[PDB]
Amino acid sequence: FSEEQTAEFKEAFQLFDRTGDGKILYSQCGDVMRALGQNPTNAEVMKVLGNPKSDEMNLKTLNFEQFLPMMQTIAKNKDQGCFEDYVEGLRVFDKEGNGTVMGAEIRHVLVTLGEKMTEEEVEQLVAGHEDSNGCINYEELVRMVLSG
Amino acid sequence: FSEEQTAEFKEAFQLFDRTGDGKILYSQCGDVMRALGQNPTNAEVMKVLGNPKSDEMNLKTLNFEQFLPMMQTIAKNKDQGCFEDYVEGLRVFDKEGNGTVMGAEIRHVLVTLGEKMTEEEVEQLVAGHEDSNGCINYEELVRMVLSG
Amino acid sequence: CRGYLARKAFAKRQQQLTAMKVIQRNCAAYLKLRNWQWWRLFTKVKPLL
Amino acid sequence: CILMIKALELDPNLYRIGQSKIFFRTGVLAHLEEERDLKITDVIIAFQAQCRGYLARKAFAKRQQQLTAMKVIQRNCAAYLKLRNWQWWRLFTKVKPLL
Amino acid sequence: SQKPLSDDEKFLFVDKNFVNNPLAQADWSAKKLVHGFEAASIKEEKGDEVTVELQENGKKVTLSKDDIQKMNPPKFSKVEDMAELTCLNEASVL
Amino acid sequence: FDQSQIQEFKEAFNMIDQNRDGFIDKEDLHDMLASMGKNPTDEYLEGMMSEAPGPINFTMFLTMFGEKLNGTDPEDVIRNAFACFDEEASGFIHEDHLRELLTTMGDRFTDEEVDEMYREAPIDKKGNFNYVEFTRILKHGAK
Amino acid sequence: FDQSQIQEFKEAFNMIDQNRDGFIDKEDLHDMLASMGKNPTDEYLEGMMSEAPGPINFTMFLTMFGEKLNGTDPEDVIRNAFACFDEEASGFIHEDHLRELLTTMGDRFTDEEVDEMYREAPIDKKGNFNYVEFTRILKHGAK
Repeated sequence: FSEEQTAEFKEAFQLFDRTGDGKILYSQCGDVMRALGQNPTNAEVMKVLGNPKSDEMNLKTLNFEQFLPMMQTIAKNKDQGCFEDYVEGLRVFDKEGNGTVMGAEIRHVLVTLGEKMTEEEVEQLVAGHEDSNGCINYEELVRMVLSG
Repeated sequence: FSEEQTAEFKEAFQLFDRTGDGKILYSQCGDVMRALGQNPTNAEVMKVLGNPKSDEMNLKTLNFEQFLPMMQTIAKNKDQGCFEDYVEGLRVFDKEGNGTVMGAEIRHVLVTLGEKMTEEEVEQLVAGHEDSNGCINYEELVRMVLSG
Repeated sequence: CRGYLARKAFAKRQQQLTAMKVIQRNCAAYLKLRNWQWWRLFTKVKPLL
Repeated sequence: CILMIKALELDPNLYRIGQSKIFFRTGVLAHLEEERDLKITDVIIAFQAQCRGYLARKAFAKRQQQLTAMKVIQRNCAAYLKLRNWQWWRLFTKVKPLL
Repeated sequence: SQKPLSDDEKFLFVDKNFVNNPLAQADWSAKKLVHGFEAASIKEEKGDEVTVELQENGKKVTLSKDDIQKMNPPKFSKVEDMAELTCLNEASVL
Repeated sequence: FDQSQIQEFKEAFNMIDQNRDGFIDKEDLHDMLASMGKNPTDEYLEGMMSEAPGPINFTMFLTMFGEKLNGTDPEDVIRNAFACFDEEASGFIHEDHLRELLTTMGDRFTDEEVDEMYREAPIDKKGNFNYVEFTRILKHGAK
Repeated sequence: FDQSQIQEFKEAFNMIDQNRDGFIDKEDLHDMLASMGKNPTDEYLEGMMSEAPGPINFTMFLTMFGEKLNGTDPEDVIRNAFACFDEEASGFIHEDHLRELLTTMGDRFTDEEVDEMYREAPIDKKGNFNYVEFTRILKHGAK
């Protein structure tokens, strides 16, 4: 992964810095490599970093020299699942395939499938992307979470 | 150190001068050094005086000029009691395991065990802290008398 | 969503960083001038300022 | 247990950090018993002697406090010889009658 | 069995020997306490050429380490479980 | 230095002295601080005046009063970051809030500073440190 | 003002009298200072009471001793500075070099202050003196 957006990577790297030493927490540099044009789960957000433990994740910060390995290991995702597979799979998931999924059931399979997101995570996902119906439209939902 | 306490040394010295001549018995002069903020055991009370024979404890009385070396080695006793040694020796004296030590049990393990002095001494250990079952709050007891 | 929400939370994380960055410096410098030496002998000449 | 093991400066190999007990084979069991017993003696007697002095401390007398008090009297006499003579006893006065 | 109220169990209620002092190494010779063997203190160890201070005999004798095995601290003598000994030699088990 | 501070030090020179010539003398400070309160030992006033070579001269006592009043970041940024640091919604940053900040942020600061600003300032005695007026005290506001 | 000085003034005033009523009553400390030392006359405390608005009350002598010990800072940093002036670390301090360095620093110093210092400094025939007692004396010590 090219060494020219190393500048952008250092930028956003220091963007979610807290120690303030050119060295950024691994969960923090992970949300960094997220908002660098990627969409990784906090799980892979951590694992891409040479697998830092939760201590290393938020205590041993990342020296930017090893953030160049991290930008490599995050640039594998760069985004998440296909939106046609999104729609067909959340249609077949939804018990009818109508076009939306219960905010109940969508927040469910967002906290009951894959990495169990914080319900604030599946909400800032779902809320802010809700249709006020309770069957939160995963189409609008997934897509504005995809762009945002 | 200074004269404000060197005259205190003189006065607390002639305090245990049952002869009132400025020269104080070795047991009584280590008792003086007790009286001077420290607290030597009669054992160390003497021990600071060149390990005096039992008569040198009493007949070779100590003048104030010879009271400065002995008082220095009274302060160098450091047998004022360590609070971890306090709590641990009282903790094996806390054979009841109450964070406290029985008054009768302490007087047993204090004047009928280990180093010796006046029975009243280990009384006013347990006395002034006597409580239920004589359960002298060994931590409270020992921090207070340490400050005391 | 997790990628979405770190993009969403960049806006709070960098501002938290900068805010605490200025906060620590100013609070510490205030406590510094509070432990300054010329504030207990100078504080009686200050009534003559 | 592992803490008091490193405080024993050991680790369980003939004894065992297990799940409910440090199981002891023959060996380290009674050796550690002996170490425990020795240190029990040590700390008991250490507190006992420090407690004899300690109890003289709790025991001093109230002559202690009256002697400290007469020393404070000497201090205050020296203090009145200190400040009431030179002009540092009249350099905050003669104005508060109008302050 | 275990009844201190009845000697009838004290022929089984185990009178595990002891020193009645909080020290545990003053009964077994740190050198070697010593087929009723002869609890002792090695005074001159030259192999088995061990003049144990035969404290059960009072004899600074070059004695067999057959007798001079780990006769564990008599605090572990006459114990319920021989395993309570430091090393279960019949110098102490016996 | 600060122009407002320079004119306030000029005002100082003109209130301590009734014969303004660009120099302050010992008798003026002595008598006036003996009037408002009472001057402490003249040694302390000599020490305050000896922070400048010989008798404190016009620009010289100006800069002397300057470096006696300053030496750390101004009141404005102090009170500003105090405001943006408040996690208590009281208007002033707490003694305990400044306390919990100084430990894990920047460098450590003893509570003796806190007790000193507490006992040596007319702040509100309720466990909250005000800085709208106290920072002006830090620039000669009331004390 | 500072806590240590005022609490020391309080303990001194409480130990000096026999019937404490928040006031310094002539007879009590009169008889005490006569018993241990020089016997004063009622003229001294008569002037002391004419040196205060009405009788000399609690806060009167409180702030009296307060600023009559103010101008002096916490002797912690002062003793830390007094120790490092030595070049061989013998443990004793000399005053003449300090006076020679201060007389060229800032303005010209006075002579009542050095008198106040000398009248309470134990000096031998070789200038032997220490700061363990000097900072104690500057803070209302025991000379």
